[PDB]
Amino acid sequence: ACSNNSIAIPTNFTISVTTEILPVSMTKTSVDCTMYICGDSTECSNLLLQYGSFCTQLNRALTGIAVEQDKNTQEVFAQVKQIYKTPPIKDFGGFNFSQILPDPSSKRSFIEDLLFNKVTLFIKQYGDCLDLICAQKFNGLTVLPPLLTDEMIAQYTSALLAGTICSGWTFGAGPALQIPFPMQMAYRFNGIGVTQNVLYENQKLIANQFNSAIGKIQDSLSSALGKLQDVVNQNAQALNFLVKQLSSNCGAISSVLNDILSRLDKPEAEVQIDRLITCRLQSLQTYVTQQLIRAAEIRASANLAATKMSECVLGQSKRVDFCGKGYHLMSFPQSAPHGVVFLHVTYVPAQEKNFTTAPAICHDGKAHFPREGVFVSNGTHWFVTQRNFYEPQIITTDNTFVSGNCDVVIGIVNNTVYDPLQPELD
Amino acid sequence: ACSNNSIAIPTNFTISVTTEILPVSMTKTSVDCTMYICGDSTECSNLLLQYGSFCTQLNRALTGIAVEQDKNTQEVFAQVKQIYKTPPIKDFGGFNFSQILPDPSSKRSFIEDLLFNKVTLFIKQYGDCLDLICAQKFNGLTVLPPLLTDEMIAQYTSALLAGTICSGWTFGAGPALQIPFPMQMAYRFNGIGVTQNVLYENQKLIANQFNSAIGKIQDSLSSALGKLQDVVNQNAQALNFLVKQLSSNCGAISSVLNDILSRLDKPEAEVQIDRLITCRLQSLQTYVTQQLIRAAEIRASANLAATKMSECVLGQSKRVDFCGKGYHLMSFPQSAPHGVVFLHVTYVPAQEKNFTTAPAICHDGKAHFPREGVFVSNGTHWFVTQRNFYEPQIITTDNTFVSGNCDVVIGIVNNTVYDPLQPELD
Amino acid sequence: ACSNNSIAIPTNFTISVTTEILPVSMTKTSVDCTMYICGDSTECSNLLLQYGSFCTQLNRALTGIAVEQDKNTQEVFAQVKQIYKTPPIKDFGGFNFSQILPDPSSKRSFIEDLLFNKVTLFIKQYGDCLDLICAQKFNGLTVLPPLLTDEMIAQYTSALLAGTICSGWTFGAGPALQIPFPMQMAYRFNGIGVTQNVLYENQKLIANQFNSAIGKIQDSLSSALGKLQDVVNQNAQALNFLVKQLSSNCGAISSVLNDILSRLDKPEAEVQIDRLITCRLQSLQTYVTQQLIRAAEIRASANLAATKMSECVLGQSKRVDFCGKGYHLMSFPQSAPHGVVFLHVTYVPAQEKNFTTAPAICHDGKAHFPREGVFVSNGTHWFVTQRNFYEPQIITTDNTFVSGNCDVVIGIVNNTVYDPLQPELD
Ligand SMILES: *[C@@H]1O[C@H](CO)[C@@H](O[C@@H]2O[C@H](CO)[C@@H](O)[C@H](O)[C@H]2NC(C)=O)[C@H](O)[C@H]1NC(C)=O
Ligand SMILES: *[C@@H]1O[C@H](CO)[C@@H](O[C@@H]2O[C@H](CO)[C@@H](O)[C@H](O)[C@H]2NC(C)=O)[C@H](O)[C@H]1NC(C)=O
Ligand SMILES: *[C@@H]1O[C@H](CO)[C@@H](O[C@@H]2O[C@H](CO)[C@@H](O)[C@H](O)[C@H]2NC(C)=O)[C@H](O)[C@H]1NC(C)=O
Ligand SMILES: *[C@@H]1O[C@H](CO)[C@@H](O[C@@H]2O[C@H](CO)[C@@H](O)[C@H](O)[C@H]2NC(C)=O)[C@H](O)[C@H]1NC(C)=O
Ligand SMILES: *[C@@H]1O[C@H](CO)[C@@H](O[C@@H]2O[C@H](CO)[C@@H](O)[C@H](O)[C@H]2NC(C)=O)[C@H](O)[C@H]1NC(C)=O
Ligand SMILES: *[C@@H]1O[C@H](CO)[C@@H](O[C@@H]2O[C@H](CO)[C@@H](O)[C@H](O)[C@H]2NC(C)=O)[C@H](O)[C@H]1NC(C)=O
Ligand SMILES: *[C@@H]1O[C@H](CO)[C@@H](O[C@@H]2O[C@H](CO)[C@@H](O)[C@H](O)[C@H]2NC(C)=O)[C@H](O)[C@H]1NC(C)=O
Ligand SMILES: *[C@@H]1O[C@H](CO)[C@@H](O[C@@H]2O[C@H](CO)[C@@H](O)[C@H](O)[C@H]2NC(C)=O)[C@H](O)[C@H]1NC(C)=O
Ligand SMILES: *[C@@H]1O[C@H](CO)[C@@H](O[C@@H]2O[C@H](CO)[C@@H](O)[C@H](O)[C@H]2NC(C)=O)[C@H](O)[C@H]1NC(C)=O
Ligand SMILES: *[C@@H]1O[C@H](CO)[C@@H](O)[C@H](O)[C@H]1NC(C)=O
Ligand SMILES: *[C@@H]1O[C@H](CO)[C@@H](O)[C@H](O)[C@H]1NC(C)=O
Ligand SMILES: *[C@@H]1O[C@H](CO)[C@@H](O)[C@H](O)[C@H]1NC(C)=O
Ligand SMILES: *[C@@H]1O[C@H](CO)[C@@H](O)[C@H](O)[C@H]1NC(C)=O
Ligand SMILES: *[C@@H]1O[C@H](CO)[C@@H](O)[C@H](O)[C@H]1NC(C)=O
Ligand SMILES: *[C@@H]1O[C@H](CO)[C@@H](O)[C@H](O)[C@H]1NC(C)=O
Ligand SMILES: *[C@@H]1O[C@H](CO)[C@@H](O)[C@H](O)[C@H]1NC(C)=O
Ligand SMILES: *[C@@H]1O[C@H](CO)[C@@H](O)[C@H](O)[C@H]1NC(C)=O
Ligand SMILES: *[C@@H]1O[C@H](CO)[C@@H](O)[C@H](O)[C@H]1NC(C)=O
Repeated sequence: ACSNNSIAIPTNFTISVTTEILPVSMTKTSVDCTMYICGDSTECSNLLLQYGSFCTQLNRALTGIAVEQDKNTQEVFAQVKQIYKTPPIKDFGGFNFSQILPDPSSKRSFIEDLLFNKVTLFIKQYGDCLDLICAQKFNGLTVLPPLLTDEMIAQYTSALLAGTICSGWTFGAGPALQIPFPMQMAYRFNGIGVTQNVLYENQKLIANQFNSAIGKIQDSLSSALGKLQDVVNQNAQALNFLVKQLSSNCGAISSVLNDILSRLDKPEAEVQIDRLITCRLQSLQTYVTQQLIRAAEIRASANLAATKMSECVLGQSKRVDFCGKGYHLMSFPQSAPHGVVFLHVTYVPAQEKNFTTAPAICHDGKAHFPREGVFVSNGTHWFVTQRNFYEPQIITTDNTFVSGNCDVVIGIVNNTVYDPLQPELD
Repeated sequence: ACSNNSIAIPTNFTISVTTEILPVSMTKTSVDCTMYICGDSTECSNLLLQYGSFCTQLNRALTGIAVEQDKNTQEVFAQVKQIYKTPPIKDFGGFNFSQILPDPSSKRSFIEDLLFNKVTLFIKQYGDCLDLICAQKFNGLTVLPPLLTDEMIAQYTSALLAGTICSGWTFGAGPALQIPFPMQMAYRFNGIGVTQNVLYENQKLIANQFNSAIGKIQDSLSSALGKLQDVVNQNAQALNFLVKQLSSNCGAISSVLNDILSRLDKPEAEVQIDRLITCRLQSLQTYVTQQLIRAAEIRASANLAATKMSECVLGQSKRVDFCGKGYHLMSFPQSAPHGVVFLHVTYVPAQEKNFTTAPAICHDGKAHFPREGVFVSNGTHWFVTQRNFYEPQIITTDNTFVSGNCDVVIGIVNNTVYDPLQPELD
Repeated sequence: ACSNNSIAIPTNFTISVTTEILPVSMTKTSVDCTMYICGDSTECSNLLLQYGSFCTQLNRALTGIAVEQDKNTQEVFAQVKQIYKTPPIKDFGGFNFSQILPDPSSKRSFIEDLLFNKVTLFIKQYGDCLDLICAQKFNGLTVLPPLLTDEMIAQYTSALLAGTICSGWTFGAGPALQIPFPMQMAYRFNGIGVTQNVLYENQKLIANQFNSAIGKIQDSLSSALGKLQDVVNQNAQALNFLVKQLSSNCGAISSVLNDILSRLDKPEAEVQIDRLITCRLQSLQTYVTQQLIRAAEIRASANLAATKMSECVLGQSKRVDFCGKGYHLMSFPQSAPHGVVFLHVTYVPAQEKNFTTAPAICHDGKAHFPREGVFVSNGTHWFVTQRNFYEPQIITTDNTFVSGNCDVVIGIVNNTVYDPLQPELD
């Protein structure tokens, strides 16, 4: 519902913390085309060669993906090359960050430990065999390690957190310039159209709301990571497909191959083998094609995650719903299995009241407009106040400016404007 | 052309409304792999099985697309879960929205009705047969319904429009805070560097320009939707491909299959059938691969559409050419066949004049800089004015600030600065 | 390191120019499916036909890519349809642009000439044969020209540069409004939270830092374009794959085809040919699939490049690290082989000092907060100054506002606030 002469203004607010989860990378894997199709079989390999460079081209396609996975990770996390550490003082004006910062007693935060025990991991079996020996045991299917291990990533997130708390966003665009945390917040409030005194006067309340919100995150995650689990599940499916297809005949007398090389005459075996090669090759092509498309989807997500790091963590965003719902104040990154988790801190208006309003005020024949905020009435008196928080002030010449006259504006009301000068000169 | 001592400033402006069309989704379809390849043929099915899980993997790929289509739609439209309705008063200060709001006498707006009669729709034939019976008649090719029907989508767009008009952007980031429409506009003007008095003084003109612009949209659309039609046409092609390939022999004696099962001996038929299976299977793979790539393109468009909803409709954008050409004021969404249409309202400078300018003014040995706007000369007198609209004001101590001295600045000119105090004390 | 009572403020700054390179398009190519598979062979063509419309569908897929390549180019470059030229005066207040502007004595800039001699170019051989004759010589593989030639692109970049220098960003959102360059910069400084006097007082230094930075770009590029070279290299690989596969037997007696048509009996040749057709067809499908995926990657890059043009060149960005590291002032586009190069001009804080700070000042029982900037102490006196550049000013009633009282704020310090009125009345 709405009207043409009344406005609603929040008289209170709350602080909310929301969680956004993005995938960044996937397990780096590859397939040895020849070993997969022709498992330690000289005759098969000789028959595979006549088909040209199919295996070379497919090996290249998969290699490109494996490399991309490291590129994605470093672009998201390794944005700041200087490593920063937090002080032992732990005095941020009542703001308790003990749940997001690394625990000295792996050096990860409490929240990160929760995340790393929610994602559930062929790959297990490969890890157990541990590399040529494994490659043979798993029919050409191998698993590659990342360049950046979990510990290295944790160090990057730690540096970002230490930076954000100590020097705000300045370290993300130049030298790290230390500032008291309570002050850092004041400017984040200004950035959302709220004056500084609101923070300083309500600092205790704000710190309490913030600390409570963080505790809620723990309960929310404990009782969420489907987006990251789904990536793992899809990859498990793709690998299971390749393994199962090795048991298919596709018109052959046997998927074994060795039962074709033996028993059958040379040329007879060759026909049956060429058949198996064709079927296994197209099975591999199907796998590769889907991996390329899926990889592209992840790349797009990694690019978004990198963007959010720059705009949500290393600065303050003015883009609606980009860094969480409500008005963006700040963000804190956390590491996660093959991904990144953002904790977005936002300002949300709470309890509003209805006031009578007017576009402009007529004083001495001239129309006065507010420099900022709106004109409102409590039923007997008119006040000027900021839009995002009810804080009524006397309407004075230092709160308004003059333009045109009282005969032009439609929604013009008669009132007085206080002049903070003459009354103390007379 | 340009110079080093002169500036051009707009003395008038116009309001423009532009239309941007994005695809969000495509018809949800799927293919029953076995039915397509082996149409009610026991012998064929038995020969298909030996090829492994190809059909399972392909069915999964297509299913994933069909699901994604609903995900895309709800992300774009279902951003606000609270449904809002407009009042019967229809008083928005002279702004006529009767062409964008739903018509009580399907509950769609006039403009939406135009859009829904411009897109032209295998699919027609399927709709006519209406589900197993149809699946058999169409050789395994089926069509699935959306979770959100056109009526439900219209309700979401209606809620967004009611919200935008009544509470501006506040409902997109918290509680809906009612405000007079004319005032809402004032703040949208501030957001583009234009003062409030410009709107209130020219409210009648602005409303007329706006209303005229909307009427032009009707003529533009009536006399546009190629982006949405192209998506339909591409999908029609892909389905036609699958159907036509069922008439190909690919070396077989016949594409009929039944003419192979009969006449030929058991093993003879089996060879001819295995051939048909291979050709039909690779034809299906070709279709699926292209559908996956095309689907990715749509997803990317849906993500952009969702972003625009949040940044153009539920707020005011500061990104150049993101929400139309010119300075962004506001946007209004409209529904469309498998897509979304945005009407972008922008401010455009009209008629500029040339003025002589100067970086700073020297008064009593000190250099005065403008707090905002520029210093300009009309040939005899110097004035200070805002950049996006010519509105010359007297240069006073309340319009400028002092820094350094007259011997530092290169483009320094001699003039007087009026002090709005002493003249009324003496 | 950080503390709860001290702040660091830059006392100097530098100007940096960084280079960002994006791909926009790739060489437009296509393959004549029939000619590739059946090179001037009637018998082969007749055997190809029985396989249905595979070639038609593949030809369409490749055609779609070739068309997209022109769409990508025009979206990035042809954003402004009006062509602008620079004056012969070349007076921009000490800013030397002679290295980015076109050289009258191809009409390209010095920097562009460097870029166009760094990218290294099957395609060479095709250019040498120069169209049916070539298509036959190269087995159905052809090369298509762009709609926009290098000269036309250079004209678009020239217009953008002339526009940016003469009318700033206004031409990107309406009529081109001339402004002195030195003034244009002043507003770009305001956009990053720095006052105007900083530019005008240090204009000479700033121009020198800028001019030096540009010279560094020449040395950087001369001593970089791997992103663009990689695109070329990948395409060369894809084409080499197709050519090499024409020498594969895939079980055939010969890849020659003519040695199959001859020697062998009609039905014997037909079997061997059907085999070759199947292998060549799947080789072509592999090529096409990878081209579609790669093309999508380029499209995404072109979309980003187009976005940067609008937000970095035709305006000033507030997005962190979107238009280079540091605080964005402006950008200048340069053309490049199948891509675009952006020179990003950014402001970077240099040498900071430590000061003692305080949230608010207590005067006569009331708490005074800064209208802008921070309160700092040099050890004996308190001052108020802007955050991004140390410039200490006397704390006065015109620099602060009053809210609440001295008993509410925690970090409250006792000091005096100067009233710029009474002292000259008494
Ligand atoms: C910051 O928050 C943590 C977590 O709630 C607080 O740690 C708890 O402190 C209580 C009181 O001593 C103990 O009983 C709990 O066992 C502690 N929990 C954990 C996980 O250690 C910490 O005291 C808070 N610090 C401040 C300054 O508020
Ligand atoms: C603004 O809302 C907050 C709640 O977020 C109010 O603070 C609560 O006040 C009640 C008493 O009415 C206490 O029991 C709660 O413990 C307080 N919560 C917190 C986090 O301190 C606050 O009083 C409200 N202020 C106004 C002006 O309404
Ligand atoms: C509107 O606000 C004014 C100012 O606060 C209210 O007037 C004051 O009311 C208090 C009692 O709560 C008196 O002690 C003050 O002396 C009054 N000041 C003046 C100038 O009259 C006024 O009552 C409020 N109106 C409504 C409807 O709440
Ligand atoms: C808002 O715009 C609509 C559409 O132009 C106006 O409706 C027309 O009003 C005239 C005058 O009565 C009729 O002759 C037309 O037939 C109406 N057109 C339609 C489609 O209904 C409407 O009157 C305008 N309302 C206001 C307040 O301006
Ligand atoms: C600004 O431009 C508008 C046009 O958009 C002018 O308004 C028109 O004025 C003519 C008379 O010269 C009328 O016949 C038209 O009907 C008016 N159009 C509208 C929509 O009202 C306006 O006068 C110009 N103002 C200035 C100062 O130049
Ligand atoms: C520049 O603007 C000034 C102020 O409007 C013009 O001076 C006024 O001109 C009007 C006639 O149109 C006189 O009635 C006023 O008394 C003049 N005021 C003053 C202070 O002289 C001035 O003529 C304009 N200059 C040009 C070239 O247009
Ligand atoms: C702008 O920069 C160019 C490039 O450095 C300057 O051109 C050089 O000028 C010197 C001095 O006359 C010559 O010795 C060099 O050979 C010139 N280099 C080139 C490439 O032409 C130009 O003089 C500068 N102009 C201004 C106003 O600073
Ligand atoms: C700010 O930094 C600049 C360097 O970017 C200083 O300018 C240099 O000053 C030295 C003398 O100390 C000269 O030899 C250099 O040639 C100057 N460089 C340039 C480009 O002019 C500047 O003096 C510093 N200003 C302050 C206040 O520290
Ligand atoms: C803090 O700044 C003040 C103001 O500049 C310094 O006081 C001045 O010092 C100069 C000598 O450099 C004297 O000539 C002025 O007369 C002093 N002014 C006043 C009001 O005392 C002060 O010394 C600086 N403090 C520190 C630690 O540098
Ligand atoms: C404001 O007025 C609207 C419309 O009557 C009403 O629905 C809403 O509850 C009112 N809010 C308050 C705080 O009175
Ligand atoms: C507000 O709307 C009412 C009709 O409900 C009308 O009578 C009144 O004049 C309008 N007020 C203004 C300032 O337009
Ligand atoms: C405002 O006061 C003037 C007299 O100075 C009077 O003529 C006018 O009608 C009044 N307007 C209103 C809304 O009371
Ligand atoms: C402003 O000056 C330029 C350059 O001479 C000229 O092209 C333009 O038409 C002039 N505009 C006006 C309104 O005089
Ligand atoms: C403007 O350019 C002219 C040359 O055309 C020059 O003589 C004049 O001094 C310049 N003015 C300023 C303020 O630089
Ligand atoms: C400005 O006035 C001063 C005298 O106060 C004079 O010395 C100076 O040359 C004048 N500057 C100009 C541009 O007229
Ligand atoms: C500021 O203080 C920090 C912490 O002691 C120190 O590391 C830094 O070097 C100091 N900077 C200056 C300019 O004194
Ligand atoms: C700053 O921190 C110190 C502890 O290191 C503390 O004693 C002091 O009171 C704090 N100052 C303020 C304003 O909080
Ligand atoms: C500020 O001055 C008041 C007296 O007006 C005194 O009571 C208070 O303690 C002083 N505060 C500080 C920090 O010196």
